[PDB]
Amino acid sequence: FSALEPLVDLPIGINITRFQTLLDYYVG
Amino acid sequence: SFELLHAPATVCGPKKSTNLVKNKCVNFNFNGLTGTGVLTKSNKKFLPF
Repeated sequence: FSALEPLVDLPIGINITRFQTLLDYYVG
Repeated sequence: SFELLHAPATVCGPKKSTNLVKNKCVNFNFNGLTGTGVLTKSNKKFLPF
């Protein structure tokens, strides 16, 4: 068990509905 | 030309202070949280966040 401490909060307003990386890469 | 879109008023402006006190009954504002009570120093270990 290791919890994840906050690291930012970018107050933007974009609507995200996709995503991708930019190069091991487990994703859930 | 100002404006108030969906997201916040970010730009916004300056909020001020006053003084601590401590050991006396005091009305209360602390960055948003308001209250009323004696505010002595503590012994807790809040995480830096």
